[PDB]
Amino acid sequence: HMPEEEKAARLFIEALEKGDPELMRKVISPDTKMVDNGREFTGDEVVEYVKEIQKRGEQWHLKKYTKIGNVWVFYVQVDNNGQTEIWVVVIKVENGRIKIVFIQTVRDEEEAHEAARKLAKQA
Repeated sequence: HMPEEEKAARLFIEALEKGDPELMRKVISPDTKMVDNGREFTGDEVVEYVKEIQKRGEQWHLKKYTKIGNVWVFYVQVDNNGQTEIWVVVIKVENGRIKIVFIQTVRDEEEAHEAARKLAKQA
């Protein structure tokens, strides 16, 4: 039902939702780039990132997502120890693997849409 491109991106989010590094390993490639609020990760660093989520006990929940051009935009609720934020996650898949992921934290669903537009245009 879901195309491979969508499956890939969706799996990336699933990994974070479940804090599952092995799941993440399956989706990324040595040149996969992720930028989390300015901080760049590459390759295995992204898997290590997922290990940190789990360790921290951080809870990622997907609210909804959409396709803008050739990038995927996910809106995720993130929780750490009695505090809740919306994070925007923009993914570009190339040849069935994650090329580039942009993550940014935002303070309302309106600024979410703004960041999504902005980050999409960079991906």
